[PDB]
Amino acid sequence: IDYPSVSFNLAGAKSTTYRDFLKNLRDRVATGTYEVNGLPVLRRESEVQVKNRFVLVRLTNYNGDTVTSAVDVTNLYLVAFSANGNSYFFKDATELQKSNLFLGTTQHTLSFTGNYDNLETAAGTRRESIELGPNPLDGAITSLWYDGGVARSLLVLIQMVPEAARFRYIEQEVRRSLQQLTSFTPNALMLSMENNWSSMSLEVQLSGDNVSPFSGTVQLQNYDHTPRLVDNFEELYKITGIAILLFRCVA
Amino acid sequence: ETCAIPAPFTRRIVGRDGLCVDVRNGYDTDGTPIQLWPCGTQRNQQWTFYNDKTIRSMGKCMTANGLNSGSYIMITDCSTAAEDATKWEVLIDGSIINPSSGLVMTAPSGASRTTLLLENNIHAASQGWTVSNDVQPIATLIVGYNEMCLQANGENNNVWMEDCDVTSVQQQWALFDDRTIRVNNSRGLCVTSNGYVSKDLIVIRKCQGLATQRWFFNSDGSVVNLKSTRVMDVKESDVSLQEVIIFPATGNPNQQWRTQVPQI
Ligand SMILES: *[C@@H]1O[C@H](CO)[C@@H](O[C@@H]2O[C@H](CO)[C@@H](O[C@@H]3O[C@H](CO[C@@H]4O[C@H](CO)[C@@H](O)[C@H](O)[C@@H]4O)[C@@H](O)[C@H](O[C@H]4O[C@H](CO)[C@@H](O)[C@H](O)[C@@H]4O)[C@@H]3O)[C@H](O)[C@H]2NC(C)=O)[C@H](O)[C@H]1NC(C)=O
Ligand SMILES: OC[C@H]1O[C@@H](O)[C@H](O)[C@@H](O)[C@H]1O
Repeated sequence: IDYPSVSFNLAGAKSTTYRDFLKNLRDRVATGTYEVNGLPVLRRESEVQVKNRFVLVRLTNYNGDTVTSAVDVTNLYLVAFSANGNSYFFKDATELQKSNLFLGTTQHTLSFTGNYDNLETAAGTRRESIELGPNPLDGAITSLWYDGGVARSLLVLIQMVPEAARFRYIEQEVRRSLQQLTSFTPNALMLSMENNWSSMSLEVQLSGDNVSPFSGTVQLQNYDHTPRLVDNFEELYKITGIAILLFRCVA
Repeated sequence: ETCAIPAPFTRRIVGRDGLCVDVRNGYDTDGTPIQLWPCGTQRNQQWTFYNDKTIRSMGKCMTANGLNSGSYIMITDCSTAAEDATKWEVLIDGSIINPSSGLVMTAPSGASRTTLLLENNIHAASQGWTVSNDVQPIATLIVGYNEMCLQANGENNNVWMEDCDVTSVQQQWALFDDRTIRVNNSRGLCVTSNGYVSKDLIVIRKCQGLATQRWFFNSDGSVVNLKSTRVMDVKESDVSLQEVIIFPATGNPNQQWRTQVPQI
């Protein structure tokens, strides 16, 4: 099947271009959606016709290498990637994926799943110690293009794309990383919002459109690693800058 | 499927100048007025929000003495109170309103002891409230347009856009719970608009809970002036120290703002 695409070329890429990229990305997946408090809720699984379930992302490294990843429109998750004729899927890969993605490419099943913990263990390192930014991204593509260190490399892609699309806070960090070509490791807060996306999605939906307070509180980490709990939307937003919501409730 | 009904939760009410809403002298007796007071632990400062759209402290419902502009707020028995003077709504814009009358909770002044009342919704900053257990203001960096930051300069009466420097004290803002934005190390100064018309400049005035100082951080990335529905815009024309003004929403980048919390 032919799925829409969103590409980002590192070669001569500015912070603005990146911003535009994360923009087209959100539009593509936030299609056919009712939103809460201004934030769209990814279509339920039982609503997205296969023809519009996956969106293809095209990332090219400085030397021209292009790696394509298919993201599930229902959860904004990265489900598989292909490069130079070959394609790869995680162990949990559902027939739907293989059956409709990268047809015409030698497909491969991986020895692991796409969990932040699974990826972490398979990689042999924890997100906290991995560098993100222009170079890490470029060097991440090459690695995947040559089917090597796929795990640790996926962690760079994931945080620099799906996560960015999710949290505008991350979008910023990354944006700044390009603007002055440096590198950074995720801080306690960043990873904190990454692991609680679902909870946030829950809290926000429960209260319903406009209602400010949360019935429960979200646990987030401060820079010092000190526990922090947001109990109201504005707080959650102002801190994370969340952009997309994951369907959990129905209100 | 279908949002589960939440259980009654307890939180405090932070409003104007950071003061908390608490029942006078902690008297649980029917009729006791509602007022402002520094945020502490005192049980009477705690409010439980039930699904019946009613908020109550020490068991008594928060009731609107009257349903017209000027009527004061106080506590009383829910079973005998009026089924409308006990119903409240908490909106993200920071608006606590009474469905029936349409009047919103108000704080005439920021002086503790001030009795809260029901008033006509004019979106002033005196009608800006935030209910949460975290009673502190979020200190942050206000990044925008060209990766530059909102910087208060000189005699804290002007705000220009300059290259972001986290350590620059003049680039640190405190997102108060009363919906006003103030200078971190000068929380008496609020980011203020010179008017409610397009192109109206944006400077730094004394905090008085005016409609010109009430801001709402919309999830779309924009910051709006509830009263004028106008948003913060960065004058592109400027080479350096580009100024900010209020301009009708357009969607353009210079109307995008990201609150990067430096501390939380
Ligand atoms: C945003 O704006 C707010 C408002 O000003 C700032 O918050 C204040 O920050 C300052 C700066 O850190 C805080 O002062 C610190 O106070 C420490 C404690 O001093 C008191 O000691 C007496 C003892 O007699 C007690 O009675 C008091 O209760 C206090 O505890 C003071 O020690 C500290 O210095 C530090 O120096 C070194 C560390 O480098 C240590 O050796 C030392 O022990 C101490 O840690 C500071 O002077 C002040 O408390 C804050 N006030 C409020 C209301 O928050 C934010 O800092 C601003 N945001 C940013 C990002 O800057
Ligand atoms: O202004 C009257 C004050 O009376 C005290 O007894 C009470 O603890 C304060 O919170 C405040 O209500």
